Amino acid sequence: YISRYLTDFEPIQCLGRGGGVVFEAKNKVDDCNYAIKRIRLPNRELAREKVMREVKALAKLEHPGIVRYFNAWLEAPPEKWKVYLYIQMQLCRKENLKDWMNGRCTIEERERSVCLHIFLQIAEAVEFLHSKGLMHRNLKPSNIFFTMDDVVKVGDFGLVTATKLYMSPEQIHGNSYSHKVDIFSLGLILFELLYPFSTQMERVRTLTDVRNLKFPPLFTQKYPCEYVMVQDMLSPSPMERPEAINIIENAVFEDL
Ligand SMILES: Cc1nc(N)c2c(-c3ccc(NC(=O)[C@H](O)c4cccc(F)c4)cc3C)cn(C)c2n1
Repeated sequence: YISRYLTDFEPIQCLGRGGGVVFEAKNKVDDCNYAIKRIRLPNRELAREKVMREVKALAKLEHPGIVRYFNAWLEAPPEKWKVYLYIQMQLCRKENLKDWMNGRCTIEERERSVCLHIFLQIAEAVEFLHSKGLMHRNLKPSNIFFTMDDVVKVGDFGLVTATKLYMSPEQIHGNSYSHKVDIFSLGLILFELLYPFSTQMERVRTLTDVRNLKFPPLFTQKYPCEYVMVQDMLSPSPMERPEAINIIENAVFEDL
């Protein structure tokens, strides 16, 4: 009849394709642009109560590696011919980690100091979520962001409502059983951060190999201690993989 989203915000564009939709909308009152995730909630009533308990425990979250929350509200519009859950989140930089990485193809432009710094933020963000008994399960360059303050942000996660390149095996076939799946994703990210790429062909080919622990020799030589971690993080038996804390507490994560 009269939508909360339509009255309070004037849309700019769309950003994300749902697995729900994500718009860039200016709040008219405070005249700031935000990322607004629109979700179609489950018609099953008891599945809904679970989703709400999550937004309740999600709103609580506050961490520098986590995107800033603002407001969450519901809309039950008239069937044009269903209830939506809108979520207002801090709008991040148009250049995400994927965009950033595909702008820097030289092993120089991937300076060791900058890459370890970036990854640590991603690692710390997961430590936090893991400490709260939460798992991200959407870790990939396409869904890692920078603020207008150049601070790294682990992207959209949670509120599942029931590329697989960074997904762990058990995540691709199974129920994504353990939080370890995030550790695995971190592994491939750290690699791709350190090891540049020329083509999508190379990216896919090399990463598909690195998934099965086939590392370019140039890498293993140049970065030996990181290679130890990336192995540990990719360890094919999840239980073998380090906890988010163990990664942050490493010799490499110092001298900065
Ligand atoms: C430019 C930009 N900025 C963003 N913030 C985004 C996002 C985005 C990133 C993160 C989330 N949500 C979250 O991180 C969590 O779901 C969450 C929810 C409530 C409270 C929390 F503390 C955390 C939701 C979007 C749309 C997705 N896309 C494509 C974006 N694009």
